[PDB]
Amino acid sequence: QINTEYAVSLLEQLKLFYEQQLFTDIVLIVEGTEFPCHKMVLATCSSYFRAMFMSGLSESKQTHVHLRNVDAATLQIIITYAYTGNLAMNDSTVEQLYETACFLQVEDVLQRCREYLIKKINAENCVRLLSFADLFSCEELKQSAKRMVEHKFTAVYHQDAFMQLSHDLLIDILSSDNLNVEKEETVREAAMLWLEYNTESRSQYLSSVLSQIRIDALSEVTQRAWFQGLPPNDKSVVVQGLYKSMPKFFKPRLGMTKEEMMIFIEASSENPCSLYSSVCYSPQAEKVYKLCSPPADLHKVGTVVTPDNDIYIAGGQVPLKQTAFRTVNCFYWFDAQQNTWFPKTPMLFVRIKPSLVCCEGYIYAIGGDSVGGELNRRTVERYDTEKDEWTMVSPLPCAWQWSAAVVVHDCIYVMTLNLMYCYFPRSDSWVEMAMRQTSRSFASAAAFGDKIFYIGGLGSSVTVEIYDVNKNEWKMAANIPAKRYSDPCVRAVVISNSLCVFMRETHLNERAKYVTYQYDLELDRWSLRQHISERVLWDLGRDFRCTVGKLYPSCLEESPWKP
Amino acid sequence: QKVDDDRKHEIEAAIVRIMKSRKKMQHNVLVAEVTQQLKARFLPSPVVIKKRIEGLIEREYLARTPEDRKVYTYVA
Repeated sequence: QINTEYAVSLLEQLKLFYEQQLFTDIVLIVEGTEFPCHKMVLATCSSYFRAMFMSGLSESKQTHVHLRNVDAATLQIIITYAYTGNLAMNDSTVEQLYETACFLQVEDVLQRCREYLIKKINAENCVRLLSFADLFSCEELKQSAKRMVEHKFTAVYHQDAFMQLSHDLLIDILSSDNLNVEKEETVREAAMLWLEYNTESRSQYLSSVLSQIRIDALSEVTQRAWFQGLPPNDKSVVVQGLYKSMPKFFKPRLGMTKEEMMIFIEASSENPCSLYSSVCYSPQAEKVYKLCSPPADLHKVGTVVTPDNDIYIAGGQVPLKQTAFRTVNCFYWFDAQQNTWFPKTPMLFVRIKPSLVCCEGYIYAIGGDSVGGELNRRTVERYDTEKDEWTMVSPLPCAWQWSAAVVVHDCIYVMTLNLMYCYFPRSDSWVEMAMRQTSRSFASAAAFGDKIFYIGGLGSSVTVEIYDVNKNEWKMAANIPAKRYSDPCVRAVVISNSLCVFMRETHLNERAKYVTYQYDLELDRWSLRQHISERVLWDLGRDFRCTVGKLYPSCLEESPWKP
Repeated sequence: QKVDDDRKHEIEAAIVRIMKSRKKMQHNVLVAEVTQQLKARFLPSPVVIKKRIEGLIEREYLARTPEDRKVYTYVA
């Protein structure tokens, strides 16, 4: 191999020459700023300077080149990267950095800024990044922007930059089958408002934008509104659209295929190769669709589903390369369509079984057997979904183990064996709450409306303690009627605007039975909503978690397994 | 008149007891909460509460600055 010591010595000597200006022969003249540099470094880094000097043109012998349509700071950072290899990339100058990298065809920095932008893609810059990837040919960025823009924009459709988009880009966006919309009318009104941004600059594109939307809205309202905005005496558009909507037979999209499903993690892996897998139950389809394995079989993790219906994974441990397990603070995000886990910004401290709770767009991970264990062994930390970073919050006053947390009334409610503390995001403080009369642990709670339903606790039992936020008191309702001499595995969840329970029971010398019940809020009784047949759902285990979310049956595949 | 003064103190005591541990309003955010808390008591009387909430700006303890209606003084 090439001697790295001599390579770094040569590089540092060249950078010293650059700083001291000894062997510089070519100077870059940009907006009156002198940039003394060499030809060898520029040729090695950029693919434009190699064609600027070794070409035989008038600049081959000229020692002063007036490089135009560039920026001084961008050129300076590119030169210093070419001379030392350090590329300091902030969150603002990456746009002009990519512009100048495409202006010098510097694939070295082009790849670096492409990776930075593939990491930086978020909701508030999705349309801007897609427009940037349309301006400069970049297929990876274009595809990532396609996916993220489709999802987040069809969720939001309010960005100001969406109005200033090319016709081809909008045709690609609207005609795609990856849009995430609960209805087919929101895309219609989004297209209408985009068209009405201008009057005559969009008339020619009117015949094309309607060609990608289904005819179910091409004969109903929002056709006379276009006639109102039609240019005067234009008889080539009204009669055109009058007899035009014959083709494009109505085909349902993919965004209207989200159903309230119970996502399960760390289930009993059918194949012994994996230790744990992930499955999902369909309360409506009455089937069990398989889910992608956790990233690097990440066990002992926590789940959260934001009000925007997004799944996240935090904490967990990976078997170190017989008992062998090491805890990692890696963070991941689940793609609802690609059926894969996209990595995100990792946490600061590793966790085991963390309680992920979403509130005000922030992901809160409370506790989880942190590595530190100092006097603040109860330190909790939130995540920024806008800036893609983690921020510490007010620590929990008391150290708790095997706890659960929910969000009610824009506040974090973490529950332990007998104590409860409410966190105020506005003031970053903890307030003492009501005290339970029973010592129970290893249970889960579901936030339904303005009440907290702590179900089960210790196997578990059928004890239920209902807490009211407005009343600040713990009261008993009833006990779930289950078979005696059994060990039910209770799982509290909210589904169909009602509090249902996923309770798996096992009898003596008998296999586990799956059945869910609907708890009557006013009657204080668990009614049999549906019985899960064992012909579709097999054993899941004991350390499995359940959460409420929506998934697409089309993108996912049915798990092939014998009843 | 006596019951009108009773309502006048009933709204002010509620607004000073509740809003000390809650968020801030921009134009008409906290008024909905204060009317919901008094929904079972009497009529909201929007004009009365609007005229009375702007009288506390003359001094301290949550003056609720009208022009700078972006952050309220969460102090005592």
